[PDB]
Amino acid sequence: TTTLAFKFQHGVIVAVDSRATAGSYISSLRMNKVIEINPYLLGTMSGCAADCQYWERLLAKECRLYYLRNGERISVSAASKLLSNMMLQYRGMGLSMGSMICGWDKKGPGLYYVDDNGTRLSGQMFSTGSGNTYAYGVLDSNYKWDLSVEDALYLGKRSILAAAHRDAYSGGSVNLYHVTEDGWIYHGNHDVGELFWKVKEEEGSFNNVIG
Amino acid sequence: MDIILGIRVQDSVILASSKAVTRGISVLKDSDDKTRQLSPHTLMSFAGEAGDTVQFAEYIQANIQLYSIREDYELSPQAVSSFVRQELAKSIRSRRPYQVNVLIGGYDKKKNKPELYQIDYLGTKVELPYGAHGYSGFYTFSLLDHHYRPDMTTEEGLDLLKLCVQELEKRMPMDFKGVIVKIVDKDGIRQVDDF
Amino acid sequence: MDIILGIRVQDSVILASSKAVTRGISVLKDSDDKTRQLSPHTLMSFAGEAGDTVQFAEYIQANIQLYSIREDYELSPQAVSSFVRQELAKSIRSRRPYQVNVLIGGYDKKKNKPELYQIDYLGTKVELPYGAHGYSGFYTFSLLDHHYRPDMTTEEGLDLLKLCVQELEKRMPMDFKGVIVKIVDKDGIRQVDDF
Amino acid sequence: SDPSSINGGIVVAMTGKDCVAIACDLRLGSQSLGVSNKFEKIFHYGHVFLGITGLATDVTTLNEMFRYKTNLYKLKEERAIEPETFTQLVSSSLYERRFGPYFVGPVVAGINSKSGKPFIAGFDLIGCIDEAKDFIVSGTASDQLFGMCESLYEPNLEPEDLFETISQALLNAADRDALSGWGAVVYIIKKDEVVKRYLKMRQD
Amino acid sequence: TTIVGVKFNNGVVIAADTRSTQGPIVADKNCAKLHRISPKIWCAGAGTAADTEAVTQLIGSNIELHSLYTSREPRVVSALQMLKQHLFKYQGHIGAYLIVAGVDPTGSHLFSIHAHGSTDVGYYLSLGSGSLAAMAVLESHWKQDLTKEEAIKLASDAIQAGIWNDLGSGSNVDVCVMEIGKDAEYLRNYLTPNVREEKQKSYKFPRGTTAVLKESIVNICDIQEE
Amino acid sequence: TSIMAVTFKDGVILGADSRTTTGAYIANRVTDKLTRVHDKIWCCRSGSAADTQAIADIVQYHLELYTSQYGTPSTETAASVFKELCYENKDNLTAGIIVAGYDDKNKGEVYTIPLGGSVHKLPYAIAGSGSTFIYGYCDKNFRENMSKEETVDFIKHSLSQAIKWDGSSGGVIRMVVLTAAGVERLIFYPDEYEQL
Amino acid sequence: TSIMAVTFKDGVILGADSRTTTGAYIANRVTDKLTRVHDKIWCCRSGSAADTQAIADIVQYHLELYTSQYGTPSTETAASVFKELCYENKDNLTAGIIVAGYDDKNKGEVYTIPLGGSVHKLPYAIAGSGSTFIYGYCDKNFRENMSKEETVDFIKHSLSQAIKWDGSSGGVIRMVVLTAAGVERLIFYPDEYEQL
Amino acid sequence: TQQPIVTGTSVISMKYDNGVIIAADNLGSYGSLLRFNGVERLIPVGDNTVVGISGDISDMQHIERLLKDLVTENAYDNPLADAEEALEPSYIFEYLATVMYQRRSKMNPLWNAIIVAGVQSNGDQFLRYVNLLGVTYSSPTLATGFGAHMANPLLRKVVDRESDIPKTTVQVAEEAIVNAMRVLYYRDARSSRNFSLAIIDKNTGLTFKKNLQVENMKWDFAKDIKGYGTQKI
Amino acid sequence: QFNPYGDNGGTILGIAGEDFAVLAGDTRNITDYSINSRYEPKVFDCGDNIVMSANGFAADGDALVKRFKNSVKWYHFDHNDKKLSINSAARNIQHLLYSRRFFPYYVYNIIAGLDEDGKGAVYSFDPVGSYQREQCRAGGAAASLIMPFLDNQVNFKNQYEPGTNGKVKKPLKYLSVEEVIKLVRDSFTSATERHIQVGDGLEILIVTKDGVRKEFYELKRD
Ligand SMILES: *[C@@](C)(CO)[C@](*)(O)[C@H](Cc1ccccc1)NC(=O)[C@H](Cc1c[nH]c2ccccc12)NC(=O)[C@@H](C)NC(=O)CN1CCOCC1
Ligand SMILES: *[C@@](C)(CO)[C@](*)(O)[C@H](Cc1ccccc1)NC(=O)[C@H](Cc1c[nH]c2ccccc12)NC(=O)[C@@H](C)NC(=O)CN1CCOCC1
Ligand SMILES: [Mg+2]
Ligand SMILES: [Mg+2]
Ligand SMILES: [Mg+2]
Ligand SMILES: [Mg+2]
Repeated sequence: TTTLAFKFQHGVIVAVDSRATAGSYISSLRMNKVIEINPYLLGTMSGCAADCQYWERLLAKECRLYYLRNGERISVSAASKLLSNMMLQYRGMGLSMGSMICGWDKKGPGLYYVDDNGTRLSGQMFSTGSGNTYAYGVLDSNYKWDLSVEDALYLGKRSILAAAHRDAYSGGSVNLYHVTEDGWIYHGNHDVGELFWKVKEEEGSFNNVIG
Repeated sequence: MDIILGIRVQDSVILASSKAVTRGISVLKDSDDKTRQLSPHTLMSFAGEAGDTVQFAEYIQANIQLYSIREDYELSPQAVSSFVRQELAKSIRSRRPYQVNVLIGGYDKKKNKPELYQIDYLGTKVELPYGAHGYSGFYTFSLLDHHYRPDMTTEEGLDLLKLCVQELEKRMPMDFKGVIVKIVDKDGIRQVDDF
Repeated sequence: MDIILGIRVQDSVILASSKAVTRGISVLKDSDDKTRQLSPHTLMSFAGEAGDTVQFAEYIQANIQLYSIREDYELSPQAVSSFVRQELAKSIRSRRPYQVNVLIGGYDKKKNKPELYQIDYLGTKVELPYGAHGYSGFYTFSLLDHHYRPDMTTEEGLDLLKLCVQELEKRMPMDFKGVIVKIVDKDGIRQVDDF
Repeated sequence: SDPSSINGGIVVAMTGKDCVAIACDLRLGSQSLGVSNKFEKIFHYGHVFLGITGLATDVTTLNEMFRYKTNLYKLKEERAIEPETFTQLVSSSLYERRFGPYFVGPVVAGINSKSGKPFIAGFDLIGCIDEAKDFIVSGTASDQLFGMCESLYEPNLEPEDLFETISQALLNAADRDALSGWGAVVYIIKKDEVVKRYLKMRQD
Repeated sequence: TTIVGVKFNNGVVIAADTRSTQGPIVADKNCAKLHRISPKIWCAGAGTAADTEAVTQLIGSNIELHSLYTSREPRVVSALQMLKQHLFKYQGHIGAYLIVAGVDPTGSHLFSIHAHGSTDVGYYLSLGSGSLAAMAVLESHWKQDLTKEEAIKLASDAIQAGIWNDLGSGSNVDVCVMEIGKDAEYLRNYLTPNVREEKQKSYKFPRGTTAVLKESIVNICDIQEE
Repeated sequence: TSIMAVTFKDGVILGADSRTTTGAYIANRVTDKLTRVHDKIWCCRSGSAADTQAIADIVQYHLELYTSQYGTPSTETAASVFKELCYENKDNLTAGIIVAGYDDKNKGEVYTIPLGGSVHKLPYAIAGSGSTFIYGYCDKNFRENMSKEETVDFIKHSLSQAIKWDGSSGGVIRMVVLTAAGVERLIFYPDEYEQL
Repeated sequence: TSIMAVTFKDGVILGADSRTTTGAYIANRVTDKLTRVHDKIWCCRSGSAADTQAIADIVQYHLELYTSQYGTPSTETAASVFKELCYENKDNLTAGIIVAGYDDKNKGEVYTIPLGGSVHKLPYAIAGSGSTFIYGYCDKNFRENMSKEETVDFIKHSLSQAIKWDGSSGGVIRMVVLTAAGVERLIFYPDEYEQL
Repeated sequence: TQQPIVTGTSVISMKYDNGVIIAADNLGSYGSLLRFNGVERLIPVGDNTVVGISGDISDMQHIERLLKDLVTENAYDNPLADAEEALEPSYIFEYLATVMYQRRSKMNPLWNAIIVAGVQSNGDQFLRYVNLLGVTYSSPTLATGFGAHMANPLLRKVVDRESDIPKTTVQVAEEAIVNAMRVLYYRDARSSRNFSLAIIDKNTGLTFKKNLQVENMKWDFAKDIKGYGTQKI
Repeated sequence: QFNPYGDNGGTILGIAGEDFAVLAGDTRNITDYSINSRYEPKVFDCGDNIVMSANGFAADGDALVKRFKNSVKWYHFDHNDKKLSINSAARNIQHLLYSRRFFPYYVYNIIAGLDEDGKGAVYSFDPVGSYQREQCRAGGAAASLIMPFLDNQVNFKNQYEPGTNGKVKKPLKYLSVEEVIKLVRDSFTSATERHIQVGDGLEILIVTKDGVRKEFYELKRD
């Protein structure tokens, strides 16, 4: 997989691919790697699909219970920490999970990276999965805080495309999300096959590829 | 994580800790603060296996903060360092030991003295004028052995620390993305924002 | 050694290669030139196991220089790259293979075209507009895929190359001590002394 | 680690009515990394076509080797080599490296210039011949190709129909293999004309 | 694979299935496992498919040269001895397991040979993954003083047992009969009990279905005159 | 495998079972483990069939060439050739051979050549996986200068027990009698020896 | 080790050698491998000495407690207790035990309990490293309803051969006779049994 | 986790028109040593079920005791223990299958392969297999170990599919089983001549045959076989 | 050393129609190169208009199905005979699989039925519990043979409209139950030819609002 997420002036962008593999065999062409924990919280998935789905859906249970007890939405910081503590219980037991908890709370937009080791990091921009290096290349050179919602959505979309192209274990389609203070907003499923040719023509990029 | 340095001067303790966090072949973060304030005049930096470091540090932080509230009194750096050592010595014979190395920099308000303690994951404690963990000492201790005096000012301590980081940046194969420097003195803990 | 990059623009080929040489935990040198001129209009950069790299490069250099003298004629970059590939393909099934990866940048004076060849230690040859070895491509190919045009000037090629090195310097855990950049065009081979 | 799956790639060949077809993807990689989208795996020696999958250095090496041997054959015999004969030469050449083999999956395709009979054949890395009437597959998506060919194929197809069948077998097999794709080429071969078509496919 | 050899009154018969595999996948549905060493000496091989062919062609080549040198028809014991000495030299690294049978001026012969170089004599033999399924039939129905027609039946029944009950065996039955004072008759696809049924649908596509970028004529002809 | 060779008044007798196994599968139930290297010099083979066949073939070649030059070889000479092969190639072989032959001068002689390639001349010898179960029986029942009929019974009874307890042994009992009279092959089927 | 138990007309006899080895060193040349778990229920031990002693001690405890509550236990009952220990702790044990006892109702009985912890009732049983060499001899010479003197000779001759061929066996031959008359211990020294 | 010590080889079985047949030899092997020659590996449960077991004998004896205890337990507070609420083959099998799968899930398996053969209350034939892994399957013919490789092919020639069962008589089925046992004696090095055979018929009930021997064996042709290739004498 | 896992082969296939769904699987059961049974059912009616098949290690497959059938029974007891919807069954199965995260059920599971809007539904699982709803899915030994064929003949992948030359795709027209069964039969016939663990028989379970229907077809026995 390839996932990314970054904070900016108008909230946070979240973009993921949709490929699933079992060795060199592509098991799925379209798998959802985002979880809608609540209208203001998202979680990305990378690593063991089973581990990602189970523990993030368990996080949602625990985040939902927080709202009922306190009559108030959980913070992104607190949600990320609950998840990291779960990972710390099964320390060295072989879990494989890499996720970014993205949302908007009182402190503004929030983004935390969490993995199976228990690592929990706050940051402006993150990318996980086999194709994260390719995505970082596009992100680092084109990222600004002063980005427009339109340009930011494109950047995350274009960054996944770069990874889907080069990384054999990333591809299928792109799922886009935009988190605002009124909640997250889905910006569709985009087939890489069609998107690649479109970007190539409009942008002029991927000159080496013939089409 | 990798590099954590410590130096005890005349009236303060200075801790320098790298900013890099790596996962796979990618540097995920270049501004990570590898330290926790245990009490107003005691700072602990840490380095070791991923996840274990922060969990251990926060666990120690919680225990010292609990003690502070219970007694309405700040434990001496020496007392804190002994508590930390015991937890690590207890840990090493556990089913799954915590692989964390720490430096504890504190200013003892009773004795009016800065104090630096170096503790490794086995529970090996030593009080030192300057210390480090892992490979950091291999590059830096020769400079410290040469330049260090016990009557150094905080400014002179920072200059000698810059020289240690410059040597690390030259001779290490590892890019640790610079260091966050923090000073511990009679007035408490503060961060040097320009280094 | 580690990072070697290559890019073929309109009228030239640009090769960038890291300056670091490491032995144990110490960086012995930060100005190492990981390249050999095979002929006036053909340059080969290299990266791989210690010692094997220079021995192989110089062995290739000697063979091409011998050919040049014998025929009073410069072999085409394509011919040189094929010779190099065969030597590596021969090597991989030897008792002790040479663990060397190379980029061959040359300007073909007959066709008036720059040419870049990427060959790994197995003898896997590919002609490319831009190339790299090891982990270098993981960070840089996304930038090159985006920004590269075939009608780029040498200056634009250097600017895109700077952007690739900046990305490497940001996201690699490895300090490779910058790069030596060399340009191969119709007038021969020259080094960019300020980069 | 496995040499037969480092670089990736696929080849497929099919017989039709007085025609044959052979196709391949264009990808060359270093495991997960895609390196080239122009690495063609089909070569020809006169009117005999050879597709090779597997380790790219051995693919390149073997092409150069069979070019060498077929050029000498032609000088001595004063005629181009035929598919049946070339098949035996490939088998011989591979088995002579029995205990240090080329990590390849070759595929021969062509039409005998005398009898006019369409011919295809496949080999394992050490030379065992599979002379099939219907189709031959090779590569990292060989399982995928077997499934497509076995269901889509029917005998005695016309050139322009055979093209569609082999193209769809390749494309859809490649789209279920991470190590195959990045473009594709199809050769349509008749007794005295050969057409080569580059296909449009997803570049991920 | 499944292979068998059966002796009878005035000769010997061998038979084999026609399936070759790459693991659980079937590479060839109509493979030919009956190999010719000389006109009246045929062997059938199991194990590494290239090894069974190469070793058969090599010994067959040397047998032909020997036959020319001695002005005599080749003997099965010669092929046997040449094979086992070759296989023994390579210490089982040439994974050829063969049933060798034939007729010569001495009479009719039936031998088995393993990859390490051991040989055996028998009136009925079986090798390959389906050897146990085949041998069960042979032990059930074999008798002394078999006729030619009884032996072909027994041999093909033994192969069928392998085809139906062994996953490593399938498709068709090949046979070769070697009778004394006669030409050997090779019966390719003697039985064909595994024909694929008609498909429910035709998957022939409309012309223009596949997207194309470039077209070009390939020059296969040599350089032209004028 | 169960093999033995026994000297007696008029000469020597070799005996063996007929089972060859590949694990638990019986690849051949009618094996002939009694092999002739010369007119009246035979051997019993145990261990790797490939190795023992290759050796016995080479030995047969050496003794055929010996005979052409120097006349009929001794049983001791045959055992020496076996030994020289088994000893010098001990790292690459797994062969346990019993040599048995008849001269008019030396009469019946038996030599055993175990794994390492040592040689041991004996009145009688036993070998193979099934031999372990009859060390006690054979030691108690063996006599020197037995008659032919007594010796056949001794081998029959002995191999009967070896077959009974050893799964790697079985089938028919083959025997080869070596005397001045000539060479007599014998065979004994399960229905005969099982009821002993 | 060479151990055996044999039923006969008047009861049952246990027999064993007296050698205990640590590799090739004989740690004890006068071992008593015939152990009593009840008045007229004895066992022969093979395998790990630590394991077999620990087991037999526990069994002796169970049968002593059985007797206090329910009266004299059967030989079958004793074998069942042995089995239950050998079977349930088979992963952590290396014990091959032969059980033998006399009742007035059931007379002489013999049970053998090999490594896995299975039970097998037999007319006679043999076990230990040396047993392998006398399977053939014992099968040929064993009869049912032998006299005491015939049975003593059978065991003596049998273990004589086991000792002769097995290096792990040797020393003296101990025997224990179990009849209505009582319990008789016997011993036979090398100078007696070696010349058989 | 263990390793099998004393073992029993093939168990073979098949369905016929009115019931089922099952057979297994009387040998208890100790590696290559043919140690025990009087071992019964077919164990009847009531008058409607026979359980045939191969593999580790110590584990067989344990299962034999579980079944004996199962009959005892079923009779408790059960007036219809010898009638409507008697043990069925399907009950006995599912119990064993449950035990086998549980033991493999604790990484401490019963090292056996089991075939439960019987006739149900409604006259339906029951024949199902289970092993140390807890794997279960049913077929017109079933066999364990070597029987799977050599017996099934012969038995499947009589009953190739479900529709062949009503066409197969008890004389034909028994003849096929007895022939299979002969073939196994020829070719299985861990087998014996002596065996037991059980027939469970819906009309004539349970017939248990002991001390059967393999007969009509072909060995005469061995006299003619000489050498391993070139030897004539 | 004891290996608690085994491979019983087999192959399964689920296709979701507009108002129906099918779950098919071969009836062959094997170990190594031997056939255990030519007819051993693998696809089961689990109640509530849901069909299920756990392909791979048969012992784990039988145990999982047995537990889910039990889960359906207890869902009725605990929630007033409410019908277990296909989406709810899928989530329940995830938790059954993950309960053995550290000693997994070695099976590829597929269920099929109708969603709450009456439309066809197929859910696919990995051995440790990741699941997703799909239109088409082949699982087991010959999964890699069949899936590409279904991408082509069900979702019309790489198929365009003649004359346009790659500009306009083939429109995604829905498939009837008769058309789907043809694709299923051809898929298994093709898999039988090239895969040694597939053959003997094919059993298809079809699910509509009217209930669950069965269809059986012979396959090659070699
Ligand atoms: C890249 C594709 C890495 O290969 C992604 O990280 C991707 C992440 C992901 C997360 C949620 C849903 C889907 C995908 N990971 C995988 O696809 C993952 C890679 C993989 C395989 N074995 C692994 C072991 C350890 C770490 C990663 C591993 N694949 C899977 O987890 C496989 C086993 N799961 C599936 O293919 C899920 N199937 C469910 C039923 O439908 C077909 C797919
Ligand atoms: C049965 C089908 C057993 O599988 C037959 O014995 C069959 C014999 C045969 C003879 C002539 C033509 C065709 C078939 N054997 C095979 O088909 C055989 C299976 C095989 C593969 N590797 C083996 C090693 C040892 C024993 C059997 C082996 N096929 C082949 O050998 C062909 C397909 N070659 C390969 O698969 C090459 N492999 C070599 C090592 O690297 C992987 C590929
Ligand atoms: Mg990709
Ligand atoms: Mg320390
Ligand atoms: Mg002794
Ligand atoms: Mg078959």
